Amino acid sequence: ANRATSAFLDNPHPVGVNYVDEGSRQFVAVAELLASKLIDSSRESDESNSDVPFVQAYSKFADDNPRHLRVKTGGKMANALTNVIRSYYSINAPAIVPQVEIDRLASKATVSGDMYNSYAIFNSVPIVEVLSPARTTVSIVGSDRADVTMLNTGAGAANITFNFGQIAETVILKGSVPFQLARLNQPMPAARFTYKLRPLDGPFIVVLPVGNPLVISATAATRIQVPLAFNKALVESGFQTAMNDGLFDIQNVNYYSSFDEFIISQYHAQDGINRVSTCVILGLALQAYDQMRRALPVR
Amino acid sequence: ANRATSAFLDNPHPVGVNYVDEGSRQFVAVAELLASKLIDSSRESDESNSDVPFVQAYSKFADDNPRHLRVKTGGKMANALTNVIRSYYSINAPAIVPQVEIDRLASKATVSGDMYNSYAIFNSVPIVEVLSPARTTVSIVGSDRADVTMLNTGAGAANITFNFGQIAETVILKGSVPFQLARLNQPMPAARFTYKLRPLDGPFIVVLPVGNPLVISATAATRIQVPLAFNKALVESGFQTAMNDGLFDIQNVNYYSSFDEFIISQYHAQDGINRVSTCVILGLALQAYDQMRRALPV
Amino acid sequence: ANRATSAFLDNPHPVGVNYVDEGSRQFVAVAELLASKLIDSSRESDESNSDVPFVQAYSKFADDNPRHLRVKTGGKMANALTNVIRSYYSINAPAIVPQVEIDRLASKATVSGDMYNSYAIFNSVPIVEVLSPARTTVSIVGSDRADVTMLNTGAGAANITFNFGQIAETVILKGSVPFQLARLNQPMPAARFTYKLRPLDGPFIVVLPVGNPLVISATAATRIQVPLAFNKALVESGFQTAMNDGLFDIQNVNYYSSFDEFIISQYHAQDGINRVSTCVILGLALQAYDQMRRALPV
Amino acid sequence: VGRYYNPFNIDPLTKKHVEDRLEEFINQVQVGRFRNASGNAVGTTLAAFLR
Amino acid sequence: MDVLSKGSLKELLAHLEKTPLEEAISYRIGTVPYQNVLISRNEYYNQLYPDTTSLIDGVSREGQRNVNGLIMSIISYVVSGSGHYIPNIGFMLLRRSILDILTKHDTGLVTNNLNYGIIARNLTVSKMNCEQRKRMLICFKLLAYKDGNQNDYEIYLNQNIPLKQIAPNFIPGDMRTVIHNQDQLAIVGIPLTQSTELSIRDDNAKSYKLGYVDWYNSNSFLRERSEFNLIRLKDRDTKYGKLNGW
Repeated sequence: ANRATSAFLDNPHPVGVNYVDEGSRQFVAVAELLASKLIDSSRESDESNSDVPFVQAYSKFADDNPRHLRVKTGGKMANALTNVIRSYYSINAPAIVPQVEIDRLASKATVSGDMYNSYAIFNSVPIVEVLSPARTTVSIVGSDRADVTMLNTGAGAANITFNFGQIAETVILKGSVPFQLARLNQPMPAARFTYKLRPLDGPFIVVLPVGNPLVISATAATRIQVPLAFNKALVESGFQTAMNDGLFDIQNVNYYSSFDEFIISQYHAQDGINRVSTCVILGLALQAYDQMRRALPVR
Repeated sequence: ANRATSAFLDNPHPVGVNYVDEGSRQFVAVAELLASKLIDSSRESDESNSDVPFVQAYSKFADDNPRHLRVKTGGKMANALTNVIRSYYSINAPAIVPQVEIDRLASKATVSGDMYNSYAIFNSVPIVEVLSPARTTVSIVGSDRADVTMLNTGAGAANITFNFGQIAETVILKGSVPFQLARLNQPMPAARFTYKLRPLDGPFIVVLPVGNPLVISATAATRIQVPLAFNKALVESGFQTAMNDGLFDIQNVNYYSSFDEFIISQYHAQDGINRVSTCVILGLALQAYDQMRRALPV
Repeated sequence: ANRATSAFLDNPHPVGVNYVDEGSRQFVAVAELLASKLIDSSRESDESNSDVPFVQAYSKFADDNPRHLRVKTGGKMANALTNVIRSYYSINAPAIVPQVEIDRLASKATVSGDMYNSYAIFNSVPIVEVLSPARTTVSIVGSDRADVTMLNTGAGAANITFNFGQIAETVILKGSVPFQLARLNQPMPAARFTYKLRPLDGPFIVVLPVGNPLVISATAATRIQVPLAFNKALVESGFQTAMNDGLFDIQNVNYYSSFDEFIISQYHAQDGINRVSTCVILGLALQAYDQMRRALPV
Repeated sequence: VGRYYNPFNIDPLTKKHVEDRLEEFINQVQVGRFRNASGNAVGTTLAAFLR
Repeated sequence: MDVLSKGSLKELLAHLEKTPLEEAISYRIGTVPYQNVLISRNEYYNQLYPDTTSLIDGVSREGQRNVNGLIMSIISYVVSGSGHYIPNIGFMLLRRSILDILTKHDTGLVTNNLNYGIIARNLTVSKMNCEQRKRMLICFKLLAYKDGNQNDYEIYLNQNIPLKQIAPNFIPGDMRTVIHNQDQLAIVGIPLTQSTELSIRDDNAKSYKLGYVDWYNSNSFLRERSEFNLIRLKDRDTKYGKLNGW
């Protein structure tokens, strides 16, 4: 038997275990709120041709007044947020932010630190394993939509089993040509183009007739609890900024093309429940990091 | 001759025929307006450290004062919204919402029921049929970006016919290596990497040489009239939520990975205009469903 | 030796050199601001059961009162915005909007017109060239996520060189099976599923074993300076509308499936910095064109 | 650019006192018993002055 | 700076009648016209900004000694404000006005063999705005009617459809057309922040724009001091020595 699996699900590195208490989550919540006001004030300043709205917003965020010849970098709040983001990503990242700093910045605004008000839908498709007989070839490509190319070289029809884990809520399979798919110890229905499957049903067997290759396009949707201020578009941009800025360069860590793949990969691991809670906080922090950096740019 | 067809264009299922009249369209519009204000009041309450904005918004939506030790489901409007969404998806689904209830909920706000004021661009790539001669292999994979794998094991060059339908407005073809494409009874141009075509121009013939596989990536844009409040990002979120919540489970219905595929497949089937009219109403209802469920999980 | 190149990077056409001064930039920023107000006013008019908010917004935008019998087109500001979009795309566009018209339209609202106070991330992956030896097949498919399919048919393992240009910030490579990649004049590490690279590091060599094909999926991120009002969701939708409306129908021009591919392709041309500034202005213009046309369809 | 505490602990956004239970608290004082075990006007007098 | 502020065909033609050819030409060598160069724009980029030099930039460049060179210098002055370096033009030509060089036969210059398509390519008409193209077509039409090559002007316009749309609607012989013309040919004018533009043409054009407000007030006294007791150069009486090389 030959085995294939999704590339992004391999070896999820551990996440940080620091700044996950009530005070720290409050600080990240405050950072997102003040970063959002920084972006809005910059727009209000530009349509109004006055620097007053931006100066006031920066003063709340950085606890200091902007001065010429000094680069506006966000002050102590930006420094704490950047180092905290590193700590969330990996367990090898240091913890160098004192508690008195977290408490001071958390008090700057009165917002709730609860990170489970709402939910979000994540599109990464988890393919844990695909097992095929000896005379068959299977290739898995993609994370937002997985294309599984299967070729049968032997004389007889082959049976290929699909495992989608137990985390995803729905998986939709579409084939280039109609194909047969059924659960274990179940009769195989007529060949169809699409299937809607619940991954908890069990391994799924697909008959691969000898001849032209069969390609299956997989789409999955999973629901993760997130704070009501969670915006997926901002989080993805913040994830790319952090990767480009070089603050995800830690020893013995994995790298992902999006925050979607990062959160799903951590979910599909041992003690995956606890990792997802830390990753959600990191997502909101990445939202704050994105908005702050766009408001105060560097070349 | 071998025929290749897109997976999501095969056998669309009938859509609902209820909750289409003017009063019903007002209800969907009011639900979208009230649900949006609910999520804004959620943000404002957090910033201002007071629950007054949320209490006012929820009272308007659910016709009930929020109380502790309650699930905060959403009231009659949430139940009406959920049952109406089921009705649109299939003609088999029951219509269990009385008309008097819909009109009463439609009176909570003064908005127009017009659903064709604005437009939206939908990105699904319709490939109705790809016709190839013998000794050649053709495979079609993908919906948002369709990749067509093409191999010629014959002695000479082959002509392969593409048919993108009539609904789509523009189609852009990008090849792995430069290739040759022209309409029927037209001279073949020089090898080029990219082509821009109007699908109404007719079937397109592509010359496949004998050497190495040719892969053609296709992107299409289609315009569908929608209300001005339409938001594609929010509609997609609602579509995945309704599917996960089990609002689309019924006998004899096709299942699609996105609202993009749903509306385009419904367009290409017989009696296309009326189906898209109902699908657009489902989009606004799905948009309202996403915001109300994200504000009030249950 | 064979060469493989991404389709969307081939032969970028020269962009327009007009309407890129401070006065013209202010006009584009003014158009975006007033187009946004036009959309919000339509929503307010529907909610308030009145036409006063929309009449004020349309009058400011078009310098004329709305009329029931006449069609709502946007007036001279719509025509100027349409024409500058054509001029931005190609150097062969007429560029027939007078300077006096632009100055009078930029005086309606107060904006800085600065297109360098923020940034945005563009996800197109540039693969300038892939060098492969004999008895090897390489195919590249995709622009937002590039899949490189490699087949080895020779006696031994082959060395395949990847060149990702010198502009993209980071590149992440994920293979179907673990594989080996290293920079020039460097030892090869153990087989791994993922690789994070800087294109400035240099050409990368990938060892391809004899046997099953190896597929490498590529994802890249690039940072480009954009105005603070830049919205990628609106820019991409406006790009599709302009293509459907025929604003880019000019002789001797290339075509792209998205605005992301357009800007990255122009970045990678000879002296691509010359074109990025003009491409960003076109994006902001396409943002205003989207919001205006959705409010006032034609 | 400066900052100053709003007089009398009133939030301009809410247009009321910072404490959201002031009406309930005043009524609690009115129906309370203070300084004596028997009835007195301490609760009622303080409620009138507070209002 | 004065030639760029003229916003009517009447004012532009009046200026050319008053201005001698000396201010159309320049006495500075400059550099080669067409060349790929890297320029420093530190307001935006740390790296050097690529650009191509041309004859439309308000900077002097080397020009050959022929009628084509003289015509190119005149048009560049009209559409950009600065001319070119043509060595040793001669007193007789420098004392004549720009309009007489374009529209009169007594200057001693032959212009019957001018090719309009080549001049537009050499002047880089592609990188011109609407106002500059109109001014170039005014100079072309004046030369066309002077030598009788009115047909060639129409052939050139037919080959370039975008230029045909914005072509001037005046006949050089007639005066009713000039009086009733409604074109807007102003390039510089009183309104812009003291900032730097990326392109050479855009930066130089903005320099003229920012300096026009100051030039509006300071030129009056400084000019009058220069020619307080000076004989006008335009059409200066002389012994009519010779015209060499033409």
